[PDB]
Amino acid sequence: ESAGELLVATARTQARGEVLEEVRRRVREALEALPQKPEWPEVVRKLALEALEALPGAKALVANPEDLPHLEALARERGVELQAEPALRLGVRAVGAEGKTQVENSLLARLDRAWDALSSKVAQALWG
Amino acid sequence: DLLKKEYTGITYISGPLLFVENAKDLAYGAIVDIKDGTGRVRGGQVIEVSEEYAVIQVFEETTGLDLATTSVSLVEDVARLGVSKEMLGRRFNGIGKPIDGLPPITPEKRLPITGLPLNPVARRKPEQFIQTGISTIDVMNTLVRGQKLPIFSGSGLPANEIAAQIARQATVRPDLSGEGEKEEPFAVVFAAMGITQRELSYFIQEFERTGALSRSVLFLNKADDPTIERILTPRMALTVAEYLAFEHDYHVLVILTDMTNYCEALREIGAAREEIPGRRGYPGYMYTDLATIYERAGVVEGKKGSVTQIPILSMPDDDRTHPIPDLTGYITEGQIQLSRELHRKGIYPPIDPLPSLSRLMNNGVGKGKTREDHKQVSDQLYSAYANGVDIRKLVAIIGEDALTENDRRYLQFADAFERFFINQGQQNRSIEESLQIAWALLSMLPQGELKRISKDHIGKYYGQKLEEIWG
Amino acid sequence: LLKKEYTGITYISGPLLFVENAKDLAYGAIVDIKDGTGRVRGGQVIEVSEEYAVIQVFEETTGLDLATTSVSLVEDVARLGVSKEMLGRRFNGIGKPIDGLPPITPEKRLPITGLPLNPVARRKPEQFIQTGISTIDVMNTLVRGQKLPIFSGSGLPANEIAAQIARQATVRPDLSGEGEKEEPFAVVFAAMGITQRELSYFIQEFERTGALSRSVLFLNKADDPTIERILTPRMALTVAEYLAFEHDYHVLVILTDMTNYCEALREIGAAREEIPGRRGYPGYMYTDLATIYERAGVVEGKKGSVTQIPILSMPDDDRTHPIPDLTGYITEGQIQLSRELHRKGIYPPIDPLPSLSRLMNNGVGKGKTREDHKQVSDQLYSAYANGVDIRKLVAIIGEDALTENDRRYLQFADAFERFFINQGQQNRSIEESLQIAWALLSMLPQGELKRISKDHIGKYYGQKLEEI
Amino acid sequence: MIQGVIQKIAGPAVIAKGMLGARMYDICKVGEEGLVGEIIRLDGDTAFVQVYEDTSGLKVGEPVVSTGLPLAVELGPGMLNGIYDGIQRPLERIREKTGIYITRGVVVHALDREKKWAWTPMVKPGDEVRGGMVLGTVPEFGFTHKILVPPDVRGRVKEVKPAGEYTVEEPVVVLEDGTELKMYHTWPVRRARPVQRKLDPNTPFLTGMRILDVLFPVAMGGTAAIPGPFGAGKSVTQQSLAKWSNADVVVYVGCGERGNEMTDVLVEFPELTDPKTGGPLMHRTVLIANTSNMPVAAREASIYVGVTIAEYFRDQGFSVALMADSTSRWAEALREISSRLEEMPAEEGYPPYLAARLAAFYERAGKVITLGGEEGAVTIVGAVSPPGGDMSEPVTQSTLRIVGAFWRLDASLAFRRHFPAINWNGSYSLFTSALDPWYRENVAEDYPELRDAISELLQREAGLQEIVQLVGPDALQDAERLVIEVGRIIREDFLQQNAYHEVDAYCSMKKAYGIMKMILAFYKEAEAAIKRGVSIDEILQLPVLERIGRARYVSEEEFPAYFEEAMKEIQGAFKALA
Amino acid sequence: IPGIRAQIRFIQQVLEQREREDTFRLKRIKGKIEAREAEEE
Amino acid sequence: TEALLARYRERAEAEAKAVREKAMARLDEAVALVLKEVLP
Ligand SMILES: Nc1ncnc2c1ncn2[C@@H]1O[C@H](COP(=O)(O)OP(=O)(O)OP(=O)(O)O)[C@@H](O)[C@H]1O
Ligand SMILES: [Mg+2]
Repeated sequence: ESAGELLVATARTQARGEVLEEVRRRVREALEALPQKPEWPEVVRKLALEALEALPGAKALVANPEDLPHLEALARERGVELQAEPALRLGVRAVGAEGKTQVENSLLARLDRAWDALSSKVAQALWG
Repeated sequence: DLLKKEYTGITYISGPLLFVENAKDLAYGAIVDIKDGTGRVRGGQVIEVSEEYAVIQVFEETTGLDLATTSVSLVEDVARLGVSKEMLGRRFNGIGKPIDGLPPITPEKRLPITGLPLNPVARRKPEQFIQTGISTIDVMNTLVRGQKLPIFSGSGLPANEIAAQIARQATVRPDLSGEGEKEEPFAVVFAAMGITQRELSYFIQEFERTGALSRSVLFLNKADDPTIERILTPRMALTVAEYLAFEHDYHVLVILTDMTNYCEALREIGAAREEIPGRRGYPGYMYTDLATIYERAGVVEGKKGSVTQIPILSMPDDDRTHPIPDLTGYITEGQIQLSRELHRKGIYPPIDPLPSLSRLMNNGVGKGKTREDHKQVSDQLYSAYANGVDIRKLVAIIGEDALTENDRRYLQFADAFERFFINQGQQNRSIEESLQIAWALLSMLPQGELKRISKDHIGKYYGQKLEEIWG
Repeated sequence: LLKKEYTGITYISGPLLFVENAKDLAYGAIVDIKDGTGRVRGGQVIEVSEEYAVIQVFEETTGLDLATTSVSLVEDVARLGVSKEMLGRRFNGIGKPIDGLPPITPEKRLPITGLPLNPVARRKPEQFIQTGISTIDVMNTLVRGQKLPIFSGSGLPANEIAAQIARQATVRPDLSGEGEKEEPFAVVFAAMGITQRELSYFIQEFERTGALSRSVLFLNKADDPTIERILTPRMALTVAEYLAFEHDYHVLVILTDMTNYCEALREIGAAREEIPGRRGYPGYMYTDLATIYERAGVVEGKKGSVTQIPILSMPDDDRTHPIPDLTGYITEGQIQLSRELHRKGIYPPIDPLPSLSRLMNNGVGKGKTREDHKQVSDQLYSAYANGVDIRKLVAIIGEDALTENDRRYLQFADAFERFFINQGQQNRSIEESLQIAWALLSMLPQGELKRISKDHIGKYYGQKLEEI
Repeated sequence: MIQGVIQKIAGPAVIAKGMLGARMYDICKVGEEGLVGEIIRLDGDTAFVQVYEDTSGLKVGEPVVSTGLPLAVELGPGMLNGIYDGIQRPLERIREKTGIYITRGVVVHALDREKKWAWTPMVKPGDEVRGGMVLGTVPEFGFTHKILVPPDVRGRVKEVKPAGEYTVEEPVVVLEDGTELKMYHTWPVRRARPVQRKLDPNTPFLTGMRILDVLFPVAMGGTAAIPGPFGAGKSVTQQSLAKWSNADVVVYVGCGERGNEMTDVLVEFPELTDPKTGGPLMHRTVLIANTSNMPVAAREASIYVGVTIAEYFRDQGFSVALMADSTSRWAEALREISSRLEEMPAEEGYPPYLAARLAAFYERAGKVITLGGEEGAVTIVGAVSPPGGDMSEPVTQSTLRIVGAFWRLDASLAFRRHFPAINWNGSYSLFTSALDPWYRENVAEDYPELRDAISELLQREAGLQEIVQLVGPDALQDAERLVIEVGRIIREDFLQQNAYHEVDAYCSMKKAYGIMKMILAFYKEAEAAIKRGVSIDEILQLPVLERIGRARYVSEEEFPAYFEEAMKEIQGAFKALA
Repeated sequence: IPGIRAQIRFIQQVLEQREREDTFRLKRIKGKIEAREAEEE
Repeated sequence: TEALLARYRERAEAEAKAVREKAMARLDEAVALVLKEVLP
């Protein structure tokens, strides 16, 4: 007798999950398109500064080879070496003085770290 | 908050413990991800922090972890669980991740799993009588709403069936109490710590039969599951239960299937940490740790919800002196202790009433709550059953031929008690039926021996024979 | 032939000393410790590391010092020299002669720990050893390749039974059916913790009957170093294996007072500071005892055998003590002595009821003893157990209440105790023991012998106890 | 690969330096002769290695190479009719390579490489293949052995070999991505093999022993523990289970036990018949032997290897019985290795994770739907050897929390040579209520009721025994004497079973039902007669009791006629008494 | 009387075992602190 | 009978379609809002 209620509840839950997943996929596709926009240098600069101030005494800052040109001056003023790392994309990475600690600011990390907190906001905006 | 700091530099991996040196920014108690070379992510909690290194207890097996490609990253400083009213009808695993295939839930609050103490000033006195339908519990070991009443089981005793039956049959009696007549049901939170597939299959099948899986949250840590994940399961369950009860006015019934397994996990961690043990190797802080779980039940002034706990634990060798039952009984508000002797005789539920107890019983029985004769009837039943057991011991050494008439009446009472009050099978007995049976049984004794029952009650209820009920 | 000495001793406490630059000292290597006085005492490497190597010293560390002591390597693995000339000799448990005769020349140097026997190489024990004792030979037959212990007590005659079995043990090839030629039979006798009195007794018992000529005796005293006791069983079993599986011998090995062995094992372990087991005994006691007892057996493609008769004394007569308990888990049965039979003046005081031989079924019958053996043994067991049950039933209703069958069974139990068990120093043959058994059974009616085929009852029933 | 050098040797524990990068629970080869061991601790540049072989004669500085791979078994055709050691090394090959003694360091493949296998394809090119499917079949010993996809492998088929004779190494199928699927694959022994879903045990595991099969049943995917002191009959019980049970395959695991038992199995089973397929018994048996005097740490490997092979045959759709000869020896191995680690011990020196390991091992039992969709089960019977017979000990109590049946062996019964010597007062089974429908549809509609009646009679006799001994057999009443004698009959006519007798060693369910019905009919008639005034002695002197005595010795084919005759005779003899 | 004697012996054995385990633990921890002082002070 | 199950399936699918359309209504607005929120 409760089978119908269970089926309806499962359908509603999976539908809401599908809408949320669509939102997340769209935000992913948008974030990966950020570099092409003319404001990308500002984003790179701010992320690099956040990483540097979040890793006191950092030895070196690692960024995409195509992105270090936007970081040529910032590294010199802060006195930290730069390195070319093709694997990292749309993000910056920092390596500590000890060499055993590092900080990553890749936009995917930010997305998948703040998604849990922003899920309530997405839910209340979609189905408020 | 929005950035990922990764700690390479692990110096030690042995058993459940991991040491990471330069992690001076990890908070005490924080939750971390351990990423190995192959990319598998495993969890863990910080249980010691210093400028030298941080001790991390891992929540999974350490196979494949190396000191070169393994890294530790932070998830959060305080272990919190996302909590939504839409958790009802969902099945989660020990660490609270879905295992039913449905999408992860959207939280309304993220509450710490440890929780906080309930202020004694805020607490309300539990006074609502819950009818379980089992005479030994209802009449002699009454359960109220807002109580911690565990079941003390054995290796092969049917405690799981008793828990399933209590969940199936539980209800308040608004008619007998005088308060508003409402038929709101219980919301059942079910925490399985190291449960076998047989027991879990039984529980799931029973709940599906009763249609209670819609109003139940399940946190399942099986026997093949990691052992150190059991530290978090009861705390996640109680976080959910407290949320529902004291923010959405639910009456929550929480079942913690095997607390022995939990205590074993605690011992594993403590032994790894060189903690000074108490008795039988269990950590010295086991009492406090168990109180952090059991004391998360009750009722609060100015709110309509409640939390009720029915923990189930297996006494290792049917030993009540073992640390786990001992500390639990020192913490909880009574216990229902099963008996293997009654089990062998075929009595179900095999509940021995002499070692059982319900502290809060007097708050939920009497005039205006169940019935005026309740308390004195229970006291008299205990007296008569104790006399019967003593007379059995006397016969074991002297033989039936020497027994006086009153002694034989008490023996017959004990046997009839075991066969008609304790033994009920799967049957929902209203408190009135249970009192009627108790009275029919006490009628086997002369009027004057009922020293614990007031004269007026004796006049109003004594005399009916047991044949009037059956046959 | 050159030797390397180590002078880097940095620590000495208890039976351990540490050596600094002993990187080439193997784990399990035997060493020689030479002190300033020139005395040389031995030791063993129990742990080795880059920082130092730990050596356990066989004797007391009195007179050792960190300035003059030197350590040298004797051999990588403890070996022993074994020759066929060992027959007729005595040794001390290290292999050194103690009989005043020149030392033997070895034909091989065998490691004493021994390698495990592959299960695929073993063959099933299927032949019996005539011990000369009726209880063992009928009720609890010993099978070639078995390891059947005797469980004794504080004052019971374990030494006497060991000596008697060694003196009387034979192989009886005639009964094999094929009439095979006589096969060689030796007796290796391991004694541990034996006092001077018992050692004198055993020397006398082996010299009196000339059995010493076919025996190798490894005798360890109670004042000897503790580790010597540990090696005694391994030296004995090495000799036994050599004889059996390179000279087609049938060696019977008697190990006496394994309780003393376990006491020595506990002493050494506690010295090594290991986590204790049930009653202080090392947690590995079971494995150590298995490494001894699992060396008995018979191999496929060899004509020889190794049979073990460990002898134990149960503390407080407690069968649940770790020593008898772990021995029972390893061995293939048990012969148990009873104090009741001893207070009754019965020798040997073997109680058939709690005794058992697990391999007996496969070493009795046609071509091995004779066809009545198993049925007679089972029927004797039934009759004696029934008699004992009736005897304890007499503590209620009294003799006057017993029926005719009860009277017959009580009488059989008493006569069984008086004749089948009580045999003094007789060397009863298997045929003689079976005749005594049949005569005792004939007291009970022909119809109550439910476990004996009618043919055997007809063939052998009826003989009275005329032979006394 | 990662190369190091020995730094410290102590017992079976070797510490290797310069092993940074080596992973936990990864095999390595220790010493010049390549002794196999597993890593169980990582500290700095060092790795703690537990060795599955003797360590005597090793020196510091010797090489230590890590293999990068965990402890695994080779799963493929060639395991049946075979005897293996703890780490799956064929003992026949070891013998014919190195003689009657076991020497450390032998490198041999578990599955023979020079044998040709008749192979029949069942996958066409271009068919999608997922973990657990059957690519083809091969005849092994009368079994249709199915060649499986490794559980964690998905892909599409490019090429399939044709029907013919191939060795194990032959790639019989190649996926579109280049992965080569052979006749065998490896699997870590500490990871349970995946399944689609678990099921509720609803079919009996027929053991052939009346007491176990009647009073304390076990379902086909269930778990049983059989503790007992030495000399009780654990080994004989398990051998009888391996000889007469209705499992398609049996995996016998001797951990820390006698070698004469493995020799007995090997000598005897090749000349015994399979209960169902009618072929030699060995062809359905896998033997894992790590005797008492073999390396201690190999006991753990033996347990895990046995359970993994059992899981494999379950994944081929068989019903598999796993017999663990001594889990106590596995606990002892854990205790020793923890002593070398210097871990803080729980009760009686066992490590505090013993219960978790036992639980993981026992939880691999169950009736399941296989990844290929077929039905399979693994039934684990576990022997326990408590010190001194004390059942309050950690291994027994930790086993009692996970097993569904508890077959308690008793020293008192075993000393009076009453076998199987199962204490029916302290034993229990939790599959009695689940298997009732099967009993009703396969033995008789009233089987559960008669079984309950016999249990009740046994309980009543147990009660009456106390008064009998305290007061005397004669002083009792008469019906009480009938209860006592009928309990005697039940014990010595139904519960006893001679594992060495040619006929009594096995007993069908119908035979047990027949004996039960005969006993109960006798009891009802005797009660009536006592009411009628017949004396006890007259009842006991009846000759029909003797016919009930020899019932268990009657052959199965002859037993229904014997049962009809005895049923008629009970009535006929007890009616004329008047 | 013999039964009570057996019970007494069993209980005494269990208590002695618990005492031995406690002594082993105390030795371990005392060695731990001593080694700490000796090595890292 | 199976008519009740068919009706339940029909209503469940109708509800799924309705919620999907309700999402379609403001999916892009929600995506923009969350994007603005994540950025500083
Ligand atoms: N069912 C049986 N029928 C006949 N004899 C039996 C039976 N069970 C046990 N026995 C007898 O008991 C002897 C010991 O039994 P078994 O080898 O099975 O012991 P166990 O309980 O496994 O003990 P251990 O731990 O010493 O190996 C067997 O050799 C046989 O003599
Ligand atoms: Mg055994």
